[PDB]
Amino acid sequence: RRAQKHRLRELKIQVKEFADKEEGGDVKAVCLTLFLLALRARNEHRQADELEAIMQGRGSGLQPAVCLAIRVNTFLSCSQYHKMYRTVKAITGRQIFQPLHALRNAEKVLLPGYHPFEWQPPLKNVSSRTDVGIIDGLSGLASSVDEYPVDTIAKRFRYDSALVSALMDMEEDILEGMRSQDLDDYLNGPFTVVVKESCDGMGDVSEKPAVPEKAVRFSFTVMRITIEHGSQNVKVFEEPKPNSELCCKPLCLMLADESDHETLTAILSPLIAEREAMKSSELTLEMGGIPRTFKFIFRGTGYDEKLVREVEGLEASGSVYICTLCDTTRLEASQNLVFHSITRSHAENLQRYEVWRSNPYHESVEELRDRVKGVSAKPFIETVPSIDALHCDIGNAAEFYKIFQLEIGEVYKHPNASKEERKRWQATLDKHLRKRMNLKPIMRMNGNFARKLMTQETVDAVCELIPSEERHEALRELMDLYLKMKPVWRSSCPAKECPESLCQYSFNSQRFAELLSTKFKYRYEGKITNYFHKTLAHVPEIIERDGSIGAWASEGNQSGNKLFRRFRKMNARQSKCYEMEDVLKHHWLYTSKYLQKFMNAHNA
Amino acid sequence: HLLSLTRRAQKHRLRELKIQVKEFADKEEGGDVKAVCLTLFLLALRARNEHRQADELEAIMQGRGSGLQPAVCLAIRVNTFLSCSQYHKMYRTVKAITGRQIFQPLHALRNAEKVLLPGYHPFEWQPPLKNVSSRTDVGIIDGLSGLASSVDEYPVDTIAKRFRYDSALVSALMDMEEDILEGMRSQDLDDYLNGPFTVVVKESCDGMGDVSEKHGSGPAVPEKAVRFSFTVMRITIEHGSQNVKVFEEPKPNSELCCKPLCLMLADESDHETLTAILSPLIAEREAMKSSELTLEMGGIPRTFKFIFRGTGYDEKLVREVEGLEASGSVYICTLCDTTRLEASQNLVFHSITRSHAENLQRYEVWRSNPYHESVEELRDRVKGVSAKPFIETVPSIDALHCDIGNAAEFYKIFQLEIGEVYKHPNASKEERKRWQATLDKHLRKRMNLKPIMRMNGNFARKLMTQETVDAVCELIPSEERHEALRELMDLYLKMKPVWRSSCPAKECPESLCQYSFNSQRFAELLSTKFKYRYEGKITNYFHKTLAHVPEIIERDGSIGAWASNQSGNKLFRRFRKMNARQSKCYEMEDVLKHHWLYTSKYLQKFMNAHNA
Ligand SMILES: [Ca+2]
Ligand SMILES: [Ca+2]
Ligand SMILES: [Ca+2]
Ligand SMILES: [Zn+2]
Ligand SMILES: [Zn+2]
Repeated sequence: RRAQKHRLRELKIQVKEFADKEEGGDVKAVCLTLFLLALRARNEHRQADELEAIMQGRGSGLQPAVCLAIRVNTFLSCSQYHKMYRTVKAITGRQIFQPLHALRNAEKVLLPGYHPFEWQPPLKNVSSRTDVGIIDGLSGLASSVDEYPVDTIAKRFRYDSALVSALMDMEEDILEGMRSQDLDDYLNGPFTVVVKESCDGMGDVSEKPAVPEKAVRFSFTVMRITIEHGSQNVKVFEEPKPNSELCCKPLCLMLADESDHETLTAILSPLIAEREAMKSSELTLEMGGIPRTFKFIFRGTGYDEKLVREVEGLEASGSVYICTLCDTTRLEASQNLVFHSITRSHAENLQRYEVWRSNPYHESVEELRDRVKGVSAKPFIETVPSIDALHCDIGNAAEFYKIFQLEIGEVYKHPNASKEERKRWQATLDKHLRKRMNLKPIMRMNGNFARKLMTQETVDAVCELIPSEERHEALRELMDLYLKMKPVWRSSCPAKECPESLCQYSFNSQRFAELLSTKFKYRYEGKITNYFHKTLAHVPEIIERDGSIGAWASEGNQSGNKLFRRFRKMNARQSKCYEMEDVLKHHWLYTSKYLQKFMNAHNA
Repeated sequence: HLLSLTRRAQKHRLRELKIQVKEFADKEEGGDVKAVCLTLFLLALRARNEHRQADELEAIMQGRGSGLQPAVCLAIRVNTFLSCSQYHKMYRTVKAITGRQIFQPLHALRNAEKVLLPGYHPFEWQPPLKNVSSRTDVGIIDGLSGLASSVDEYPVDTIAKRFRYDSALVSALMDMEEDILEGMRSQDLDDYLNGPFTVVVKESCDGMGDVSEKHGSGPAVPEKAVRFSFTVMRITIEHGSQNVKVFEEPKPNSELCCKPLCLMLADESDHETLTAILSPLIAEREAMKSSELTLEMGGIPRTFKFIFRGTGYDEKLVREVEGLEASGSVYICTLCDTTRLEASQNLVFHSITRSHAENLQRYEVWRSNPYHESVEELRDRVKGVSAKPFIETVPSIDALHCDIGNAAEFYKIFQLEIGEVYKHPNASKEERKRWQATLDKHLRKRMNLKPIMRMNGNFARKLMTQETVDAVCELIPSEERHEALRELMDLYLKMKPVWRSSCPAKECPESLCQYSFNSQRFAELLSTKFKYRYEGKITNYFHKTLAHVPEIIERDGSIGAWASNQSGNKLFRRFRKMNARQSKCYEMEDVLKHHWLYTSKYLQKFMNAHNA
């Protein structure tokens, strides 16, 4: 101590006077900087980084929101976190992870049912309380033996108290958006939220077999928050990647089929009641001090073709009537390929069901169905007509994979070989393509199978299998017209990212239509599949209507399905009446934005 | 301030002070700039009397601060079933938020893993260990031991991975280093001492039931797997004259201390592939019975000898691996030559007269047929040996089968005496169902217990109480029956705690003696007052309980310490599903590496150091 100072005291007084004579007498700063530069020089920056942290005076422990970010974004249990916490605290003495109770006390801020809020005018048929979280999803549907039997389980939040917490976990993101867009921070204009709604059945959830059980989630997302300052509208907040895995928030879930129509209406009726309530109101709610006012715009878009065909009240997908957007039969599509419009709203379908029920013109079913254009049920969900982006691409992939298997067998020379040539054609196709591209033969086509197979190189491989020569022209021209056509709907913002193909798309599409109708009319002379109608005829109207096609798709809901199985398999109380509380709660906590701001700390 | 400046800027500022301190460092100390910078900066902080930063920086430069030495975070990763990438998520998040590298990165964690697996330490064998390779660093080798998968050969579709026996034995000896040093400190020997230590090692192989991960669709297939494992049970040493116990393993039939040696996805009853994969391990175990290990734990060379005991085989598998008849044999006990008739007759006096050498001799007698007898006189010439024995086993019992056999005799004794069948010897089966139904309703009405068909542990324990026989005894008249059943129940509760002791030399030495007395009294009363229970049927459990208990107690020293339900299958599924690769050839490598690394004593020390 004193003696070891006395060993090197000559340097001590030397460096001391050196620090007084030039650096003034700030001995501590120049000596610590000397130790930093002398310890970094031997490449041991770990000690220097922690020593800079201990001189800066930063705490060793963690805030409970960081601990909750760790416990949710890593899928630990609530019993293994206790293991990690107790032995970290025991080994390094000072605690770094918080205990479980201060974690759950910091959980209740981020769920629905914590904040005060009020509507103006108050909502009809909706309760006025502010502090309800997870309710039973059956909505008091009575289960006595005298009535209709039910056995499903469902949980949900309210709709308004979900939107309140979903707005106040992104308070920082709209405040920084107002700062970066040259607006005054103390503003309380009528903000408009744009909410994209999505619902998709995700069956085969069960774990054991011979009894498959299914499930249905109903979810939403925020997509654009916009204030009207002065005389213009500005995008205060915009979504980075809309159809992402972790930016759609769960709102209701149930264990039922997508086709059990009575149960599905019994659960999704109160949510549509609340949604139709909050379309003529203003939510006043504090956003950093002063209260602000929100007004919502709902677009229900993230439905696949079967769900959008069922709840909007149409005939099923194998109909004579194909388009959910227009009213033309499939025998009318193959003649006029691209000149259609969009004329299937929701209220039009509701009055057409009223026409079907009343039968006011006194005519039989064969012309009444033609008069109402195949509407034969009461539609009960307000949805906008659109096309998807995922299932469209997978459908086009399987369709010209089938045309590859057709063109191997040379049907243009002689038709109608029986169903024994075709299995050989399939075998030679996937054997050849596995030989060249190493693509394993898969029954259920995915999107990655599309991303590999939709390639000019594989076209050249099947060209090396198909005998003739002009078929290479009639196949390669088709494939590069399709590859030119794809990124106008695959893109998330094709108004600015690919504004070349988007302007050349009409010419590029009608040329494709002509090449399908001339050199391929041995398949498309009568029938045509649904997705070649949507991709060809409508998308230069959906672009000018909305913008993207890829942003308004169910890829988030389709990507979230593993989180159901994982959360249920590792984090649940195993009682089937609490078991859907916990899956919903964890899937709420996962896709918060206040927690993903911590797991991107290293990016900052 | 000078604090907030860039390191290039700070370099340009104090370049001359750096020149002066480095020139003093090589004009006085000879260029040890870090130590003199430590002294000057530490004293420049210490002069302001802020000792807290001095203690914290001392703990840093020692390394005892908030550091988490990589074995600790390896223990965290492997004992809470984290993956690899999710650990990387946790590490980069806590490092970016806190600023200091508190969790260690991946590659340092892998380098701290390689020390604990086999294939790190050098060693040698003082006799050079015939038919065993002499290299020191083989890890996981293919468990089939170079079999023939050729199509012209025998068909084989199993997957096996294993370590070598001597390599895994070296690693399991080197993993318990500090525990053996603290062992000889606690008995007050030197902390440096050459050998030889005698290492008593338990041997065990048993099945694992199912492992199928078939999500749903349809029941894909069974897929039964089985492992081969061992346990460093105790370690002794002598100092000239007297042995002394430097290590004793406290929880013997645990799950944390059963180190895996071989894993195969083969059925237990498939005999050929089982003995195919087990034969190299038996070759190495017969190799190391006559050698010496040189091992360099405390900086000095020490010598190790070994003793192997195979007590960890279940009773269905000791009758297969030693060559007895499988299940329906008249020869029931796996220690003596007693037929089922004499085991029904001579209840108490028996002695253990089976081994491995005379079993091999009896198999050769069955093969050679040296007396030209018929098949039946051959069968009672060799006392049940039909197959060729190939694993030296030392079989034993465990307490659950003992008191389950006692309860399954006592339940039928109660049903028989409750209806006075000793005077009415010819009953019909529905009358036995009637007696059973009266006993079931009366026991649920008096003791409030739901009876059941299959007999398990807690039901067999709580049925054998004094209040149970004194509650059922009022349903039978003729109080001679009451006092006789009272005497028999008192005899049973006297005979209970000897195999409920785990060390009966220290628990109950009074009841350890006169076990022959109470056992002969049990036989004399069960054949004297109950001279109607002889239906020619006696289980093997009741025989081993009544006859072969004191020979086992003098043999090993315990009863339920050298034996063995569902504890491994959950661990196998947890390691195969969460943290493993695919491809069926790396999959077994990863599950064997994790099942080795989970069961160390080093990592368990760091894990349950919270309640020290
Ligand atoms: Ca679907
Ligand atoms: Ca789906
Ligand atoms: Ca077993
Ligand atoms: Zn249309
Ligand atoms: Zn016996």
